[PDB]
Order: sequence, then C-alpha cells, then structure tokens
Amino acid sequence: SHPLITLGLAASAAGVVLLLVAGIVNALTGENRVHVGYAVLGGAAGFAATALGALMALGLRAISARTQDAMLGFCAGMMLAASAFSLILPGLDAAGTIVGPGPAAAAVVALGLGLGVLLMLGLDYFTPHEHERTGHQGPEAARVNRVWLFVLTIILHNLPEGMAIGVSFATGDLRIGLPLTSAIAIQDVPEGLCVALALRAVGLPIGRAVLVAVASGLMEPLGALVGVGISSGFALAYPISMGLAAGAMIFVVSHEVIPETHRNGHETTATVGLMAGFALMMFLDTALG
Ligand SMILES: CCCCCCCC/C=C\CCCCCCCCOC(=O)[C@H](O)CO
Ligand SMILES: CCCCCCCC/C=C\CCCCCCCCOC(=O)[C@H](O)CO
Ligand SMILES: CCCCCCCC/C=C\CCCCCCCCOC(=O)[C@H](O)CO
Ligand SMILES: CCCCCCCC/C=C\CCCCCCCCOC(=O)[C@H](O)CO
Ligand SMILES: CCCCCCCC/C=C\CCCCCCCCOC(=O)[C@H](O)CO
Ligand SMILES: [Cl-]
Ligand SMILES: [Cl-]
Ligand SMILES: [Hg+2]
Repeated sequence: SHPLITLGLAASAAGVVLLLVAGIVNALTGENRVHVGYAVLGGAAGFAATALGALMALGLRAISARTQDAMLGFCAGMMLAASAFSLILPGLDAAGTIVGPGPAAAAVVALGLGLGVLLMLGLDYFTPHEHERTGHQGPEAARVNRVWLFVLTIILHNLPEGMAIGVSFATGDLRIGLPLTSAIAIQDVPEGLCVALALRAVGLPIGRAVLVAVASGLMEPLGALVGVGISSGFALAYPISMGLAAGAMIFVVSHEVIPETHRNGHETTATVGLMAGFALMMFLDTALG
C-alpha cells in the first residue's frame, strides 16, 4: 500500500505546515494582542543579542575546530538548562493547576515533549540543509547552493528558540516569559558569534557572514509568533506547548548540534562546554531570580 505512504506523507507535510501557519494565524487574533506584543519583543531582544555576538566575529574571523566545538557545547548546555528549568519545570506547575499535580501533570509535559521532537524531525526531513559531518540533508539537497543549505541549518536551529519565547509569554505571565527569554537572549550572544564564524567557514567573506548571522536572528521574533499561537487555543495548550518547545530544543541540541562536535574528535571539549553552559544557566536561574 504505497497509497498508505502517500497518505502519511500528505498528513506529515500538512501537519507541519498547519502547525506553523495556524500558529501564526491564531497568534494574530484579537484576544492575543497583548501576549503577542510581549512575545515578539522578547524575540526581538534575542535578535539584538544575536546581532551583538555576530559583530564580535569581525575581530576573530576564524577559530580552531577545538574552540568552535567548545563554544557550540556551551550554547547547547545553556539551552538544555533553559529547557529543563525555564520550560519543563514551569510547564509541570502549570499543568498541575489545570489537571492536578502528580504524574498526570508530567504526562501533559511529556506528551508535549514528544510532539516537539516530531515537529523538528519532520522539519528536518522536509527542509534541505547541511551539516559539516553528515553532509546535505532533505529534498533535492545535492543540487542546492551549499551556503544556503547551511543558512537553513541555522534557521531550523532558531525556530524552537523563538517558539519557546512565544510559548513562555502565552499567558501574559512575565514570571515565566522573562526567565526563559533572558536565558535565550544571553545564550544568543555567543551563538551569534558561532553562527557568523560557521557561515564564514562555509564560504562567505566575514562581512557578509556577519550580516547573514544578524538576519538569521529574525527567526526568533518570527518563531515567537508560532509559539504564541499554538499555546493559546485552550488552557492545556500552554503546558503542552511548554513541553513542545522544550522537546524541539532538546532535539536541536542532541540531533543537530552535539553530533557535529563528536566526529571531529572533540567529544571531550564539547562536553566541558555542555557542562559549563548548563551550570551557568542554573546559576542565572537563581541569580537573575
Ligand atoms: C518559516 C515559517 C514562515 C511562515 C510564513 C508566515 C505564513 C503566514 C502568512 C500570513 C499570515 C497572516 C495572518 C493574519 C491573521 C489574521 C487573524 C486576524 O484576527 C482575527 O481574525 C480576529 O481578531 C479574531 O479575534
Ligand atoms: C502537533 C505536532 C505536529 C507534528 C507533526 C508530526 C508529523 C510529521 C512528523 C515527521 C514527518 C517525517 C516524515 C519523513 C518524510 C520522509 C521523506 C520526505 O521528504 C520528501 O521527499 C517529500 O516528498 C518532500 O516534500
Ligand atoms: C537586519 C538584517 C540585515 C541583513 C540583511 C541580509 C544581508 C545579506 C548579506 C549578504 C548575502 C550575499 C551573499 C553573497 C553571495 C554568496 C555566494 C556564496 O556561494 C558561493 O560561494 C558561489 O557563489 C557559488 O555559487
Ligand atoms: C525569518 C528569518 C529570515 C532569515 C533570512 C536570512 C537571509 C540571508 C540572506 C542571504 C543568504 C546568502 C547565502 C545565499 C547564497 C547564494 C548567493 C547568490 O549567489 C549569486 O551570486 C547569484 O546567483 C548571482 O549574483
Ligand atoms: C524528563 C524529560 C525527559 C527528556 C528526555 C531528553 C533527554 C535525552 C536527550 C538526549 C539523549 C542523548 C543523545 C545522544 C545519544 C547518545 C548515544 C548515541 O550513540 C550514537 O549512536 C553515536 O555514535 C554517539 O553519540
Ligand atoms: Cl543551542
Ligand atoms: Cl574573510
Ligand atoms: Hg555558541
């Protein structure tokens, strides 16, 4: 039944297109106007922090692969900690006030986690892009400009970070939105440096690589629109979407980032980066309040 694979392909494609487009459409309804406001501003702060990091690449231009793998692990560790403490744990509390505490509330967040993996896995199959380890991925990718493939890798990476900012603001609760957005925005400064350096390395002169890195940061306000929309349809959509954004980010770290550091032989340097970034975000979870 190749009809069945065509049916699943149609449902898969429409399901990811629908999530993104219906998220934006739902975000733009009148009931969400205040929440979208906070979420896009949070996203625009991440764009600004990305821009700042990218500007710092004009000085460095290129770095040892060992240093690059450390910095990628560092940003990755910050995002694992942001997923755990700024999305999963508040999602648990939010779920508990809707369905009751205990494992039933964890089931809300856990199902969202799985939905986030499925969304990113589907985008990973349908979006042509390229990694320096496994080469080009996605439909028709072998005959796509290689710089553009790497740009799309960066776009896929930052979609969940934008979505997380949107989800965290979906109820107007700055107690949730500010810690999450602070974590992503601080992480975006080293990340903008890594992105500009990686774009330079795939063939752009440093000045154009910096400008493309700055433009890539616009995925965070855009993804924040998606996050607002998917998290606001009904009361449970909010803790489910917390888990969804967390699972999408965890996929980016474990599927997109950490594998790039392992096959170069710098598993050990990436690991010290992961530990430091995770520890740092824990600290900032309590120092920033
Ligand atoms: C990489 C992914 C990029 C996706 C590209 C974006 C695709 C979406 C393009 C245009 C969407 C326009 C939505 C306007 C919403 C109208 C709701 C108007 O509000 C209303 O209907 C009432 O207020 C209800 O309360
Ligand atoms: C509420 C959460 C919704 C999340 C959506 C999850 C459902 C889809 C999840 C994963 C889809 C992966 C399918 C793999 C496609 C195989 C090559 C397909 O590549 C191709 O060749 C195409 O023909 C190109 O268009
Ligand atoms: C607020 C955001 C402002 C930023 C606006 C975006 C600025 C975009 C800047 C530069 C993009 C131009 C790319 C240069 C050609 C790349 C060829 C690379 O491919 C090649 O090596 C050969 O051409 C192969 O075809
Ligand atoms: C919401 C997030 C939006 C993010 C937008 C990112 C904008 C990035 C802008 C330009 C990417 C430059 C790489 C393209 C390589 C092909 C150059 C073109 O090759 C060429 O040289 C022409 O064929 C001849 O001039
Ligand atoms: C409470 C919420 C639960 C959330 C669960 C998310 C945590 C799981 C995240 C990452 C698992 C580790 C991924 C790396 C694969 C390790 C062996 C992979 O082995 C291999 O195949 C390669 O050769 C080496 O990497
Ligand atoms: Cl990351
Ligand atoms: Cl250069
Ligand atoms: Hg980084």
